[PDB]
Amino acid sequence: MDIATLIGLIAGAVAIIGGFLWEGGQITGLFQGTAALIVFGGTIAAVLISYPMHRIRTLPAGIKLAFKPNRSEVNEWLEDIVEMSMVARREGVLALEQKVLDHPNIFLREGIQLVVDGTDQPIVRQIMELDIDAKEQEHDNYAKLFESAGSYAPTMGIIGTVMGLIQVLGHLTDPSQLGPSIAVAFIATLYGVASANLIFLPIASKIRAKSAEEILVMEMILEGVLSVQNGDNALLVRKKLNTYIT
Amino acid sequence: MDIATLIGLIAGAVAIIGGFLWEGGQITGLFQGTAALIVFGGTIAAVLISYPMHRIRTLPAGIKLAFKPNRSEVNEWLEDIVEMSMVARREGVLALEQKVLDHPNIFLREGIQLVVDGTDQPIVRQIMELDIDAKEQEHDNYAKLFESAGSYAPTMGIIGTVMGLIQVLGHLTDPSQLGPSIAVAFIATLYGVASANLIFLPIASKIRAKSAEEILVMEMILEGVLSVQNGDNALLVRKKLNTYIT
Amino acid sequence: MDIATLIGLIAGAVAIIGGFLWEGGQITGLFQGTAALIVFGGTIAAVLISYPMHRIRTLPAGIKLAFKPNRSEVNEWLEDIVEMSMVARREGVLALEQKVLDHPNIFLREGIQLVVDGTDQPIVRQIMELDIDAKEQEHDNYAKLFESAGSYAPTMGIIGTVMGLIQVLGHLTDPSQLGPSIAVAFIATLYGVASANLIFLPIASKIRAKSAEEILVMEMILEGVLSVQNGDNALLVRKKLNTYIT
Amino acid sequence: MDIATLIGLIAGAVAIIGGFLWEGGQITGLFQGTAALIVFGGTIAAVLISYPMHRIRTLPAGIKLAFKPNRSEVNEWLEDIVEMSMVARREGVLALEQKVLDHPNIFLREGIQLVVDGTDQPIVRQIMELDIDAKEQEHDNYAKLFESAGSYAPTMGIIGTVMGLIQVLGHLTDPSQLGPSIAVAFIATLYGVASANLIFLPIASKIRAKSAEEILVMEMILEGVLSVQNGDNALLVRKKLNTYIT
Amino acid sequence: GLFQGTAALIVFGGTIAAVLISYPMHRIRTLPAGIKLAFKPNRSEVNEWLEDIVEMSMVARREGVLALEQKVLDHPNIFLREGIQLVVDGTDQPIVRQIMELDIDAKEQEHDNYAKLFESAGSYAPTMGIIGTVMGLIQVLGHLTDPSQLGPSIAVAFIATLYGVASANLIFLPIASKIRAKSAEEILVMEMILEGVLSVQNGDNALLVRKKLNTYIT
Amino acid sequence: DRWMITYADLITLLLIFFVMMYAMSRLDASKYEEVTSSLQTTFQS
Amino acid sequence: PHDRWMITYADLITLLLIFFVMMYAMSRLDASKY
Ligand SMILES: CCCCCCCCCCC(CCCCCCCCCC)(CO[C@@H]1O[C@H](CO)[C@@H](O[C@H]2O[C@H](CO)[C@@H](O)[C@H](O)[C@H]2O)[C@H](O)[C@@H]1O)CO[C@@H]1O[C@H](CO)[C@@H](O[C@H]2O[C@H](CO)[C@@H](O)[C@H](O)[C@H]2O)[C@H](O)[C@H]1O
Repeated sequence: MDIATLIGLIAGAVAIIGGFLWEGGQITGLFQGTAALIVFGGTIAAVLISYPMHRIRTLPAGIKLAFKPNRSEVNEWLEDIVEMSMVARREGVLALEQKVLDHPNIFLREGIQLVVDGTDQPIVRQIMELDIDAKEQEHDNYAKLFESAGSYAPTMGIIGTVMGLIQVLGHLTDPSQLGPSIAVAFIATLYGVASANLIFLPIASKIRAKSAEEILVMEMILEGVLSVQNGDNALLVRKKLNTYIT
Repeated sequence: MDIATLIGLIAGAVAIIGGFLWEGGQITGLFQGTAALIVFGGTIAAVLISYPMHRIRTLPAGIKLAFKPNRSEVNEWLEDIVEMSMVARREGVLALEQKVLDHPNIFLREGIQLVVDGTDQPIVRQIMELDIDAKEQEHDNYAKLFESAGSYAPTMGIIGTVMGLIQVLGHLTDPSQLGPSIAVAFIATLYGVASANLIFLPIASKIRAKSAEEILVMEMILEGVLSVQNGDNALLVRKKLNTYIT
Repeated sequence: MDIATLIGLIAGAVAIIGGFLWEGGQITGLFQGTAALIVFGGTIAAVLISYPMHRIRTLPAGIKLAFKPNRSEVNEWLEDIVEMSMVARREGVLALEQKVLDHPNIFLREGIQLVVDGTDQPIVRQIMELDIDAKEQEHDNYAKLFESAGSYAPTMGIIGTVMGLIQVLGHLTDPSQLGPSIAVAFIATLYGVASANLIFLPIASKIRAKSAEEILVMEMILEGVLSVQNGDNALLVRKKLNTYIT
Repeated sequence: MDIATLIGLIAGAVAIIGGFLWEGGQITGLFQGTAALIVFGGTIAAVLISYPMHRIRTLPAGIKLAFKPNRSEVNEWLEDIVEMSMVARREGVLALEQKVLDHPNIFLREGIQLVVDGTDQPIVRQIMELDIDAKEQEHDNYAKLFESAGSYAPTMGIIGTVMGLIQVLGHLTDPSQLGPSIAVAFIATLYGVASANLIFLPIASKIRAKSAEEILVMEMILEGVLSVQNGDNALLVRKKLNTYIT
Repeated sequence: GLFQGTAALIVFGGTIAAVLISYPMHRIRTLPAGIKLAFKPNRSEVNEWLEDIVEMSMVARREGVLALEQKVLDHPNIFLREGIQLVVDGTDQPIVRQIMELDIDAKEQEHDNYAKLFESAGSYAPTMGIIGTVMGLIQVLGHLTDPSQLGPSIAVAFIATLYGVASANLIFLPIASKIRAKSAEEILVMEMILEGVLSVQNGDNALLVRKKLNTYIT
Repeated sequence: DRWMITYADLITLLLIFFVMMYAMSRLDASKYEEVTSSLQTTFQS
Repeated sequence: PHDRWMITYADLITLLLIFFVMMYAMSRLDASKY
């Protein structure tokens, strides 16, 4: 897991549970079976109706993009593109093929393959930008599942509470327990709001943050391959690519 | 009709009804005549007032799009367009005309007809894009009916609470009348939120998801036809069109 | 510290605290520990889950931009560009290399270096604009942390309230002393809405305002460097650059 | 004070106060010290935190633009440029200097000076357009202060309402002191909504209307100056420039 | 629940006040014409009298347009009549398009300005409804002696909210929408006249004028 | 979205109303009049 | 969304209102039988 998510979950549990215990309570009074089944079951139902089945199989991959550690290999590639620049300058474009064959980055490998095949500069720009646009769209689709789960969850909490209160309207005759009865009913709304705000919308926001980092790295590889095709000098190549790395 | 919707409806029914029955409800307790008539009758009335009658006939077509099974044909059309591009490199354009004369995809057929007629490349783009935006507008109009039904249904819940509040302020002669009167407030609220959130807004969301898939197939066919007009070699065509598929 | 922020915080405290006290409440009624822990602890948790760790370390820098005293040096630079331009015209471009070595503005220094190295005008514009775009993106990322904190804080106020109502309605056996109990629950909503609106969304707004001012200084050094390359007469350069300054 | 604003304020006061007095009331009721301090104090705090101090000094100048009378001289200049067009025809462009030697409009005076110096058409266009963009940006910044105050003012009202609900629940145990506290809720709503939608959000709209009138006058002086450089015959100039006047 | 006097004087009075503060008086005096365009006959005749313009295409080039100026004295429309005077000797292709094209932009801006008054009125009116309701509830806070009025008195206060929401949605936003939609139709008729004037310079093919003009008609 | 921030405010006003109506109903005629009159002074004349 | 809190707040307030409007109604009814 990401260290920020681990510390965030620790802080979140201490805030909510510690707050409840400080005003006075038991944690066993904050757990309900039926409220969990209505809120989570209802959210899951609304998401499954909302999306085709193939999207839901992407949901596993969505969490892997969010919680993955930051490998941060961008710097390594910035060097390589600079080095390819120097090879292209002395040796000619055929040497770029032999340099690139076994590079662990596919997008870079394909970009260089288009330049060694001698394609004209607007065409290599067009094909590589279509790959970037496809990755932008893919990551947005993962995030949208979690954003939509976060918008149904609070309303499912309301359905939960109103179902609780309908049962209580059958026991209004006993005034002593009406009060404790209403409290148990409210538990569902606490789940609806709390799950949306802590779990669902944070996972969506973290997906969108990590997508933006990865798209920058792709755009650098795009300016890198167009720069080596233009035949810029190594100092100018380094200066352009440096604008991307933070 | 469709698998993700079917599992969603099963999960939704089990969550809401199972939650109520686990804490000792009876299913007849959720049904109320006047609450049903205000929320469902009022939603139907609001849609019929707000939209011209021909739009309501599109509602059948909207559901037909939403629960259309997954179609694999994009792979086949990629192969077709690559084969056609290979013929365009080797052969006279007349071979395209005779090959595509009886092709099942109308949009692709018309694009090729325009390239055989030798029509100007920006005009070919323009007329194809006018058909794409016409199809996008048709699907958006279906979705908007369901989004409006999702807005009206909660407001009919508010009207239900107002009717409940009027009865309880107006008329009591013994406290027993309390429960049978305030019942209308709660049950109308439940139908408003539950119908909007599970039925209406999911069907809207699924229409928009399926529309986006169909528009991507049209965009791929457009880029295929423009590649054939430019005269690109088959391997490069294969790469571009493949970016659209995932 | 910045004087408009300081007077704004004094006015904010007087509005909320003075507004409460003037009708005969108490600071001891207003200041609630458990409500503070659930709203602030919950906001911190949601932001930590929402962002990677490296972005949270940018928070220090974000506040430093928001409260930067505006000791404007923009006017000082306009002189530097104008005098540099007339040196370039009379002496030849080599003189700029001797002159612009100690200069504290790195963006201007690199602009001049690109012109000295004889690079083409569209390339100079491209590289300089990439550095402007990088700084615009950096300042947007700072603002987004505060905008997201301001979104979560009100919802944490709802969690603190509903948890408060769970405790009170739970230990109620009859309708006595309920009013004071329920009142304290609403204090958590008050901290959520009041902190978001005065502290969080203003600091977001101020970061975006001061970003825009800094980008205009860079855009001027862009027209300064391009006019130095063109070799316009000093009066014309002074005219253009003045359009940027207020 | 423009005539429209004076009649608008008279209509506003007569509608609201006349409505209240007619149905029965006393005007001393609609002043609530605490409500004023929450709504106006809070709005002042939020705006001061949001903007650097130099912007707030511009706020006076924003009102001066909103309420200046329409002593439009656009018609005067539509003659001036056309004249100068004739003088350029039957005399050298050098003569233009004496005709524009002194003019109330700086924009016109300078524009012609750049044509007298003999500067090229795309550069004279660019310098003139930079002055227009600077004027548009200045007027937008005035409007933004008023729009922002209009945004915070209703949200300060809801903070005041929550403070009202807290205080009224506090007095349930001894219901004998709720007279003042009951109002602070209602009157804080009234100040929030009324100030936003009668004072702030209008004055924003008037600033944007009057900026658009001034920008159109500058766009005319630009088209006039370029026509004077081109040396068009007077009838063509008069036709074009007139299209700007309404 | 009819014409509550106080509600009307607070929803309509307040909407009028907000609009008068919002716009300079010269804009407010254009309200008359805004209504005229919003409620006016279909008047698609020009679209069908395109044949009148196309009659000109062959005839204008068939013999000298020297009689054309007197010939087009009749007003098919001013833009058309004015355009012919320019299309007469004295205009290069770019300039004649530019002067005529500018007229089109000026008319588009004029119609948008009418619509914006109604859009803004429909934005202030619903909020003023709220001001009316809150003043109603304040007046009920005064007279709290009786226990039956606690019902009807709250109901009448809410009538002020309805007069807002209802006025905004039915009166104001439809008048805005119908102004802007018919402006877009009238702009197309302009574009028709522009293609007529450009084709009058370009040649003398009656059927060819038909082809170009037909594209603009839809 | 102005409606939400208003329909939130307006609904809160109604709750404040009834919280007051409930509390007064738990009081006798004497203290009822003092409060009922006291208010009746500021918002009528 | 910025204003996502108001959706839940308007739901909670509404439930609270129903509770007092139900109590108020009971208080009058009890006072009538007393
Ligand atoms: C945040 C909201 C949650 C709060 C919790 C909810 C309610 C909290 C308690 C309020 C409340 C129940 C609610 C009733 C409807 C509201 C339902 C709301 C829930 C909706 C989902 C209980 O309140 C009771 O009544 C009085 C209220 O103060 C009070 O009377 C005393 O103290 C006074 C002090 O000034 C003082 O004058 C004096 O010493 C007493 O007069 C009692 O001590 C108190 O126990 C209302 O009271 C009602 O009293 C009725 C007569 O008993 C009772 O009628 C039923 O039972 C009768 C004999 O059993 C039987 O003869 C009736 O035939 C039967 O019909 C009602 O059922 C109800 O109980």
